[PDB]
Amino acid sequence: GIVEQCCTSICSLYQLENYCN
Amino acid sequence: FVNQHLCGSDLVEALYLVCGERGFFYTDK
Repeated sequence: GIVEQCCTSICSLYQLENYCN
Repeated sequence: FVNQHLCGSDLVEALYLVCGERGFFYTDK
């Protein structure tokens, strides 16, 4: 999921940027 | 945004540099 890949570790930058809205 | 665990803060932090603002967001979904 989100935190699962962003908090527990590091997610993809472009994917982390898609977090916008 | 280096690779060393991010979580909310880092997100909103990176998100603050990857998007700047424009009302960005980041949830568990």
